[PDB]
Amino acid sequence: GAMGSMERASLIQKAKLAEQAERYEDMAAFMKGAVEKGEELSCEERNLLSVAYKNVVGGQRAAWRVLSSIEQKSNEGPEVREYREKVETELQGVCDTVLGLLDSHLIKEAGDAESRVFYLKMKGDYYRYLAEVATGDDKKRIIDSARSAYQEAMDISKKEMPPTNPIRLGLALNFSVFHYEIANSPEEAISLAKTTFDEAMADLHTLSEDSYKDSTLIMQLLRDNLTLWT
Amino acid sequence: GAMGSMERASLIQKAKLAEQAERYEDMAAFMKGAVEKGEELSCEERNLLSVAYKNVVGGQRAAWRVLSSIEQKSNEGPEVREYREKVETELQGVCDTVLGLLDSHLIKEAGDAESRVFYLKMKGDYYRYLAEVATGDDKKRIIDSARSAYQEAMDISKKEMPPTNPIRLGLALNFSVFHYEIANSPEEAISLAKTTFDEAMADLHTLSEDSYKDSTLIMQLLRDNLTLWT
Amino acid sequence: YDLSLPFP
Amino acid sequence: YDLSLPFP
Ligand SMILES: [Cl-]
Ligand SMILES: [Cl-]
Ligand SMILES: [Mg+2]
Ligand SMILES: [Mg+2]
Ligand SMILES: [Mg+2]
Ligand SMILES: [Mg+2]
Ligand SMILES: [Mg+2]
Ligand SMILES: [Mg+2]
Repeated sequence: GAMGSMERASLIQKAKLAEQAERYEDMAAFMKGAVEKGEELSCEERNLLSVAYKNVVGGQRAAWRVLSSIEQKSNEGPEVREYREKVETELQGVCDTVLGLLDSHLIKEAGDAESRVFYLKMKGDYYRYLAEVATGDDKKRIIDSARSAYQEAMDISKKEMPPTNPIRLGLALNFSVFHYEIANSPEEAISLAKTTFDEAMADLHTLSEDSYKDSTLIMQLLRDNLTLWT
Repeated sequence: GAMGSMERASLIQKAKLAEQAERYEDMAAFMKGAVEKGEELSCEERNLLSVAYKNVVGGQRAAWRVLSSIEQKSNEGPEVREYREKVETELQGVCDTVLGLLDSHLIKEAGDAESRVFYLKMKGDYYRYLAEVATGDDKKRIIDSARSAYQEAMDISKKEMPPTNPIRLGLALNFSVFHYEIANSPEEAISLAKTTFDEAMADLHTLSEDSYKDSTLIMQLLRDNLTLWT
Repeated sequence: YDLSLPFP
Repeated sequence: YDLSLPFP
């Protein structure tokens, strides 16, 4: 691609500058270029990749919701549908790009739990964003792809990580949200968030001050959803 | 361009949807397409054009300042300079696009004071944004282009508009900022803001409730700068 | 939306 | 910056 001529280290440096500048489309392009160098990503680099695309797709999701809401009010010219479709297609393209990077070849080469769970959670997340805008037949298959990715990530995280591990906690939070918002399974969402919270609570005594802060932050997010849902 | 096949009315409708969705790059592209239909813009349409590009260039200016600050700290690899240059070039391109639209042919066909002052103020604004990132020789010519556009707008607004007219007030505010921030003329900035404020104050008695609200809002902005500067 | 993890 | 008119 267009980043083929830039050094990997220069791409990472520019991704960090783009983050500071809140230039998230640039940041995503830089991190895509870094992934396409073919080497594995460090922990910091994985988080830069995720920050970049989370912000890009987050803007698209917010825009899609505004337009879909106007479109649905409009049905109580073709322009609202056309423009919603344009944004939807762009959103789908970003999700497909992220899923492509994970499939070529980040997940395949990810052997450690911290990297493999991170990437499989991302795969679940971006199928979930596809599911948010999907409708018929495709929606069922997209939902199952999200579920499968989250489930593999869950299986690894329960075998290989402590219950306070922030990657494990964030995965459980998002899988629970998948159950509630996508899969029409609020009871599974609640059960997963509660069991996750309770098992982390019992492990907090093992944690340093800084690890305690990181784990309790995500535990509070789990609690926030449980409060909303119960 | 790419909007050549879309109806003018559809472009305007989509610009409004893009505004609601905070998709300002789309909004700017739609309004550019509308301008390129060749017809004059209504008051509402002029404001859509300006909202769109103000938000696009505003993001670029904020990013450029972050990167320029990091670059200057860095000088107390080439990557910071390269990326700052990339953003700067993109910023310059947006400003050139806006100036191109004003020159082809919005200003030429603008005969009423409300439209001509609006466009000439915009021309001053976007030369001013070019001046913010300009350095040598070019900076002098860009500054003079900004000054000339603002000065013509000022001459028309003092002859044709009341001193409380919000277009006139906003032009005076921005020309005063030009004097302070660009032209190294803080005393002219202060004199212009004070005289503008005082002459509007004396005309407020003529205004309806809604016109009073609009004019006093911009008068407060003038006061805010005077307080900062004195 | 807005229920998921707000960072990576 | 941030001294100019915050709308068109
Ligand atoms: Cl469209
Ligand atoms: Cl660059
Ligand atoms: Mg190399
Ligand atoms: Mg579609
Ligand atoms: Mg029940
Ligand atoms: Mg037509
Ligand atoms: Mg340059
Ligand atoms: Mg003095």
